[PDB]
Amino acid sequence: MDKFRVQGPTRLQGEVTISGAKNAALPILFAALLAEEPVEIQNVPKLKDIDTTMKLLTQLGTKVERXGSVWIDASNVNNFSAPYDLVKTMRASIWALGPLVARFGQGQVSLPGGSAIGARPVDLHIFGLEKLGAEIKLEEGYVKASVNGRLKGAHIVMDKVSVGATVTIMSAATLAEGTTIIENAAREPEIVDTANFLVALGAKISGQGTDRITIEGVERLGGGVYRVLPDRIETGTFLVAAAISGGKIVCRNAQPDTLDAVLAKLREAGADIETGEDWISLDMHGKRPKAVTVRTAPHPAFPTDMQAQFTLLNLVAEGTGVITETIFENRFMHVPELIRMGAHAEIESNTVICHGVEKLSGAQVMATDLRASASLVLAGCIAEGTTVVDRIYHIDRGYERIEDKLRALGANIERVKGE
Amino acid sequence: MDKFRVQGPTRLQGEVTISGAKNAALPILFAALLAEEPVEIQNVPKLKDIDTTMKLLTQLGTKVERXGSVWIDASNVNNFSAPYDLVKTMRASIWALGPLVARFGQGQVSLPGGSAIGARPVDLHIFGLEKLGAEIKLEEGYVKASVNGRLKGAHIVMDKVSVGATVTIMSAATLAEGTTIIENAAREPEIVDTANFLVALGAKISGQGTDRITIEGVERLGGGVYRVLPDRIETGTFLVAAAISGGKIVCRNAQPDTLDAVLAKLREAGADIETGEDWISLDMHGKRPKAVTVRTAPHPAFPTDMQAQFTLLNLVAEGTGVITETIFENRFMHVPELIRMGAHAEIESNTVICHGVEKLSGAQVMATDLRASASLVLAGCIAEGTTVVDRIYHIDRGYERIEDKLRALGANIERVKGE
Amino acid sequence: MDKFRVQGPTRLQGEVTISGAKNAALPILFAALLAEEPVEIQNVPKLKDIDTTMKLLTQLGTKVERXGSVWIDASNVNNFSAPYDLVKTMRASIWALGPLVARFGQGQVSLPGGSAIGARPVDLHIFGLEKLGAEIKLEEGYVKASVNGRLKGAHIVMDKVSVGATVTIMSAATLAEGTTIIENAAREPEIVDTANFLVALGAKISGQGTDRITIEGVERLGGGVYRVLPDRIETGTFLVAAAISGGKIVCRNAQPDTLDAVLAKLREAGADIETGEDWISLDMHGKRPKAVTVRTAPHPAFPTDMQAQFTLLNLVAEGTGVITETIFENRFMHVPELIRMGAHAEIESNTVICHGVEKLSGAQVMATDLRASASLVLAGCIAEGTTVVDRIYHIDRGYERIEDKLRALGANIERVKGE
Amino acid sequence: MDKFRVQGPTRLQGEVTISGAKNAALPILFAALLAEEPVEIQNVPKLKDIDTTMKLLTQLGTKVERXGSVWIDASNVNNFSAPYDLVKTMRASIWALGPLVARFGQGQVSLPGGSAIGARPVDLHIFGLEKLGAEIKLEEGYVKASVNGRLKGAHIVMDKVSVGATVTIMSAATLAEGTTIIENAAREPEIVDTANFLVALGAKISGQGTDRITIEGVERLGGGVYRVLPDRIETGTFLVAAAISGGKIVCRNAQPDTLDAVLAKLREAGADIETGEDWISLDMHGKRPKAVTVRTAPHPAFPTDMQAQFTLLNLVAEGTGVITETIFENRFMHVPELIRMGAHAEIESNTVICHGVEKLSGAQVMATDLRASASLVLAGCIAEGTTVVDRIYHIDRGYERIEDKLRALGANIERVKGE
Ligand SMILES: C=C(O[C@H]1[C@H](O)[C@@H](CO)O[C@H](OP(=O)(O)OP(=O)(O)OC[C@H]2O[C@@H](n3ccc(=O)[nH]c3=O)[C@H](O)[C@@H]2O)[C@@H]1NC(C)=O)C(=O)O
Ligand SMILES: C=C(O[C@H]1[C@H](O)[C@@H](CO)O[C@H](OP(=O)(O)OP(=O)(O)OC[C@H]2O[C@@H](n3ccc(=O)[nH]c3=O)[C@H](O)[C@@H]2O)[C@@H]1NC(C)=O)C(=O)O
Ligand SMILES: C=C(O[C@H]1[C@H](O)[C@@H](CO)O[C@H](OP(=O)(O)OP(=O)(O)OC[C@H]2O[C@@H](n3ccc(=O)[nH]c3=O)[C@H](O)[C@@H]2O)[C@@H]1NC(C)=O)C(=O)O
Ligand SMILES: C=C(O[C@H]1[C@H](O)[C@@H](CO)O[C@H](OP(=O)(O)OP(=O)(O)OC[C@H]2O[C@@H](n3ccc(=O)[nH]c3=O)[C@H](O)[C@@H]2O)[C@@H]1NC(C)=O)C(=O)O
Repeated sequence: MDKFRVQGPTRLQGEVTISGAKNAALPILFAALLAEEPVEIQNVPKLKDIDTTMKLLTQLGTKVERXGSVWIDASNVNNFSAPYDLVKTMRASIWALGPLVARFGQGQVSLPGGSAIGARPVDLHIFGLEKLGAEIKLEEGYVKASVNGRLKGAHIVMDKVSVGATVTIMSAATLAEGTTIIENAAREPEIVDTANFLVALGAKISGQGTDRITIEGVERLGGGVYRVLPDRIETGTFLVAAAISGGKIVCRNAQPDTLDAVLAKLREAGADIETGEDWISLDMHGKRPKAVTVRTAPHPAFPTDMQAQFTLLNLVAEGTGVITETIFENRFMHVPELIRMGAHAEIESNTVICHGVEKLSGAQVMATDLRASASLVLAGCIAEGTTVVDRIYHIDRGYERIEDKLRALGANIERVKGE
Repeated sequence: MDKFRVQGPTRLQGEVTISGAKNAALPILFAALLAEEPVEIQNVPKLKDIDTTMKLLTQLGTKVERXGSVWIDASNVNNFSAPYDLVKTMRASIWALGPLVARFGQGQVSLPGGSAIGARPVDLHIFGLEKLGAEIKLEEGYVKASVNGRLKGAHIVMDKVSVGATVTIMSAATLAEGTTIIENAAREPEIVDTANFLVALGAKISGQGTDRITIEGVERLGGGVYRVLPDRIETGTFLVAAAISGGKIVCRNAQPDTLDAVLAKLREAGADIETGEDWISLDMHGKRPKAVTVRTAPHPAFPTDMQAQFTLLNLVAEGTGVITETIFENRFMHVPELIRMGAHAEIESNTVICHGVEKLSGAQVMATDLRASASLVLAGCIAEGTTVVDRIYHIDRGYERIEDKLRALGANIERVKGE
Repeated sequence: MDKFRVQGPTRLQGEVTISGAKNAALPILFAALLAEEPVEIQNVPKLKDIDTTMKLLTQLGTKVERXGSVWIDASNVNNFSAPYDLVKTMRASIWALGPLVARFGQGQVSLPGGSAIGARPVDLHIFGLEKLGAEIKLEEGYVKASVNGRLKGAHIVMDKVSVGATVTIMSAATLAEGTTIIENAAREPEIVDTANFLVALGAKISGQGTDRITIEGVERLGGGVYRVLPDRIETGTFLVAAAISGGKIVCRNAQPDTLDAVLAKLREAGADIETGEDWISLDMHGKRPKAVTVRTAPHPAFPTDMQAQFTLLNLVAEGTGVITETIFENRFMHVPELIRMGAHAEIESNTVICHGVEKLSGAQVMATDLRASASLVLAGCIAEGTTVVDRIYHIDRGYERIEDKLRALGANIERVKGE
Repeated sequence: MDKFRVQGPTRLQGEVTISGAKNAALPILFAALLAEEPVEIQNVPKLKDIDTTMKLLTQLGTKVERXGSVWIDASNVNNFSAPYDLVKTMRASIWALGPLVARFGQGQVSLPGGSAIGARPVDLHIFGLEKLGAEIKLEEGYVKASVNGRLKGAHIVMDKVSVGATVTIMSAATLAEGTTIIENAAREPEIVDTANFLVALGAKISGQGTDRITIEGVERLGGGVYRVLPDRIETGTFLVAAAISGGKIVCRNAQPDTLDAVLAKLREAGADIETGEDWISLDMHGKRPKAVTVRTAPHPAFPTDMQAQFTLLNLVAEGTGVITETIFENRFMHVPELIRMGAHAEIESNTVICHGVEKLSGAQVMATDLRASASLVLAGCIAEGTTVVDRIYHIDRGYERIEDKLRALGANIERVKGE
């Protein structure tokens, strides 16, 4: 069991080049199951979930290889199932269902169980596919979708704003018979990116980025080349790294308009921010951050994927900060760990009341989930002494060589084994 | 203290002509304060809040008169305060602050207190105005806004989706210097309608209806004519009226695209729905409704203003219905009253678990707020016997002579005094 | 519509003699319906609810008269129903059901509708009576109970801790055949007082004050004399009055052991407290209170009836105070009103985050419920200038001559009309 | 990674002998650190946490050994710290802090991090120890307690009911100077058992079992023998086993009065229950269970440790069952897993709405915590086909060879490896 040994404090400054978005690459890779012709996806980060995805696709009969790009040839998909073994390691596997039933009339994916940050049901994915004409049956833990011929467009109103269900329904609808409308669709940048990818293959989609998406089905989708957009969560993570360590940083290969909420909050924390077409610079001028109030919600509001990072920022900020999480019911696992490092906080239902302290103390902590692990590593960077973050494999799920990029910013970090 | 005597059951059927939206006419009436020339607002419903608004505007030195339209001449606005006496009867008065400070550099409005359905703070309106350059102070219960010269455009990210704050900021921004961007803005049809009204006066606005509104300030706004859009909640209320009484109805002067969530839910309840350019028909074919699941949220999701009405529908429906209110913290006051009529429900935090019964029993109940009073009246129409709904003055706030429109559908309803 | 016009600031100091507990007097007065012989209840406060109760009792055929005591003669009961008109003014009327069905085999009470501070169902009262053998029906909004002969003892486990339901079940059980056991009973001081009252009439009760109450039914209860214990909420209210005005007070005719949580919280706020056998003294030594954290819960935890008062204390205290209400879902109505007076707070689900300020500003505010009204009045006492608390009739429901007692502490208060 | 392969459906019937309470043995074993003379604890179950506890004690310089009993000689404790590597595997280790600082004036325990079912802070333990005079510092993740001389009795009011904090405070108070009073103490049967154990060593404690515990400190505690009470949760687990499989079972070595809430709920589910002095019999007479409503809360209310089990019972019961969890914020992890087996449920905040189905389908599921793992195993016993419960090491924490006991009841179970 790998761990990260961090010695602080250290001001983090310099530059970092943002990788392609984990959450755009994933839905795109699955959307590729719709392509009857070779597809090249560019700027795909090297993450654990990308590997698991390539594995799942290959197991479906797809020809896959990668480097900076991932080349896909799904012309001969001949297997339509995602076994429990793979699904249990990556719930995103659920995104295989829509494309498979939409193009081949069938698909079986193991129903994901519970997740670290919440129950995370997939009822909206199922609801959507059923509205498109698919028949869904659950047997032996497998959601089994089927349709005789082509799915049929339908006007669907979402009971909840869901990034995942939006991707599933929008993706399957591209090969449906007629027009599909997704009312109360997720507006996240990754939805836009996945939509534009599908359109690149020959799909007809409009409204991506708004509350209502309109898809006009076609008989088939071809191939092509598409470059994934910048990872806004990675970008925010590094901006937070500078913001909490009195440093300065410039993020290259970034897309500023995907982060208005985060940037505005960073400015309120006292950060001096400047943005360009493809870059963002943040300078704390050696100042300690000011406490801010945050409420997560669907894009363009403050993103839940930056919540643990801002929880850390408030814990070392001057003043009382309040963090309200409205997306996932169990996403405060980093709090108890930060408390071990000397932080002061109280959890009241889905809100964390933070009382910032001058400095944290190095201690042994445990990563419980992707964003939580990144926060613990950042905490280790600014804490006094040695911090050992156990189970950092979590971090390898959504950050490409975070270790090197942090070191390049002045961090004293070492990856160690010792199970 | 007026009351409503309703005798049932009665299958409600026929037609109704939807009035102009209460929640579009109000923000527009206040936005009119920005007009330097005569303005005519058409299709304005005759509601208690419209009367209070006319008095408030008059008290600001505005010349006001009405019938179907409301004619406004705010060329000579010479007073800039909204007193506690008026604000305490209508919190919407808060909408006078932005236009006043934007056009005259000053404005004072009594800070609204607690509301029946929630604390409903206005911190976001104040925040927005401050971001536009206004200096805000609270003294003696009055929020006093001021700015030296014109307000200045700014990029504002909303910590919460707010219909009211969106109106305040968007309205004030039309006269600000430069460009204003509202990130995570409310998307309600009434926001769209208010934006279009401001545009008709000469304002420059785009993005209304999406989560990002862009306003380019101008030196001043003129006058003109604008017709308020159909009231979607009144429409939904009457559609429910037929849906729960096994009836049929046709709503005239309606705008179907403002009710996708509501219509979708009525179909799930078993309703046969048809829509035209400006009309909506619903036929229950004598059926008892089927229990549905609802979760209120910002437009285009299911609206909180239809929540009590659907709570009623589920309480007389087949099966177990679940209603989750995420907008207001005290909007279940109709439940205890419906329970007095034989309904079976349990409140669990912000969710109501409903167990539909065949028929309700007439009983004496108390209206506590606008939408709940409408639900109790509808309940009276379908319950067995006589139902007396006390304090129906609440209903005259958002419905234009509802007993008449209901009587034309076959309701045995009478307005009595007896304090 | 009476109001309290209060001039501040004024330090509150001196002495106050605590009246009998409103919440002990009420359940005992209803318990008296079980008495076949004359009963005298001493130390009964003069409150609106006592008058409504004496009114309801008289209406049942009981002979009632009062002064310091209330003399009851229920040897004859010629009517067994509590009308809607009365119940609507006092939900506590529900307590007439149990004694009536237990002694006469019949009784009916109008099902209470919604309450200002919550839905407050009475399902547990009904459940308990049904477990004791009563048949319950709901017709025309009335709860109708009946039993052929005597009720029979049962082992009942309460799904939730309820003061009211514990009173109903314990009271009815006294005339039941056999032994009754109430598991997970409320342990409030008033339950202990009502049990001791019943025992004085000849009932056999043990465990009152613990989570399991054992009642041994007897054929009939006689008469007697019983003194109601001191009102702990009135006591806490006056202690807070001193704590938030830098004052020093001595509460006479008090019972310290019923207020451990409150006293401990006041000490944490910086109050110097001393207690005797029947008195409590509190001295703030001119200090501003220190913010505290509070979580309401069943006795002996911090009581929800002191929640609004402590919210006020935190809003004028030094630091960040947190109030969490777990009993009633709508008991923060005082917050929006205090905010009108310059307080700073945010409500997050069932928790209020307070940011204490130096001085409040006098303003026009509205009382919404009993404890809230008392808090607004205290706020007026320490605020700068003139505060007008509308609808103070709410305060006359549970405070005997609060105006006089406050004036005797130095308050500049005046009860004015002017509707 | 061990797993359980279960084959269903198999009716569970027969007998089981209840082991000593896991949650009584643990606090007692730590309380033993106060004993200056040899102690023998009887009826201690063989569980993972007991082993970890013996390791921790041993490492403090304690002489420990076991079989049915555990013999402790803590006369020579020479080390006062519980390392991170031990506490990370068992947060109950926190219970070493109080005894150590109370008897030796010092002690340091690694502050526990996050837990599977919630953040579970220990702020109340620290608060209590500080009130007893201990100085608490946090450094490098270790909570360091110290006091010069002996702790001093104090009147402590818990602003939340905590089993753990109650144990910590009550344990340390036994050696304190003077009288300590714990207001709003936990009333769990294990608190009673731990208090009687301390009393057996020479401590002076009264009130155990009520919301107020009084402890009179003494100079030192001797040795002795004490038998741990029956495990009510294990008992409840096996009673549910029979109740959901239409079986009949008898639990030996049980203590009925510790399960009033659970038995009452089982009867409501249709179970025929009889109890003796030390046994409990439950017969379902081949009937399918009836859906019940549950709300966890401090003893004697329904226990949170039986919540997952009852979630299961409702998922295979007739009707709609509602489970509300008020103790831990993340204890619904079993729901997603049961859903994979064909169950129908929706999670609404802290409530689960269940829609019972006839039969579950065997599938691969994952144990997430102790009670959840037991629930999944039981589900496997009644499900149709093969069920594989991964990570059953969780079950070995609180159940002594559950495999054998279930098999003795007719279950087709087998522990397999295969990582
Ligand atoms: C957790 C991460 O990323 C997450 C990110 O937090 C969320 C929210 O923006 O959207 C993606 O998941 P997701 O698709 O499961 O998110 P959502 O579907 O939007 O879930 C939002 C809310 O809806 C609920 N939900 C979702 C689907 C459904 O059928 N039913 C349902 O009730 C969720 O359980 C939650 O209560 C990202 N993952 C990918 C692979 O695209 C991370 O990388 O750190
Ligand atoms: C209640 C009615 O209508 C309401 C309707 O329910 C709501 C929601 O769609 O939007 C209008 O009020 P509103 O402007 O106060 O609504 P919002 O601002 O959107 O409030 C939404 C949520 O944000 C909160 N909120 C709002 C403003 C602010 O500064 N801060 C804040 O925290 C609210 O208290 C609530 O928790 C309608 N009223 C008018 C006059 O336009 C009705 O007619 O029955
Ligand atoms: C509100 C006041 O006093 C109240 C005090 O707050 C509460 C709590 O201690 O106990 C008395 O009411 P109560 O009898 O209605 O209180 P409870 O029954 O204990 O209610 C507690 C919780 O249980 C719920 N509840 C109660 C009864 C029932 O059948 N079902 C149920 O769900 C409540 O709605 C609430 O969510 C006092 N009133 C009298 C007349 O004795 C006041 O005087 O200011
Ligand atoms: C989880 C198990 O058992 C648990 C059982 O659920 C709970 C509740 O009855 O009481 C014991 O834990 P515990 O001591 O941590 O329980 P509690 O202290 O009572 O916690 C109750 C509530 O108070 C909170 N809490 C507790 C202590 C504190 O200092 N602060 C605090 O906020 C908790 O996080 C929770 O929100 C049992 N464990 C042992 C080893 O005795 C199990 O065996 O499955």
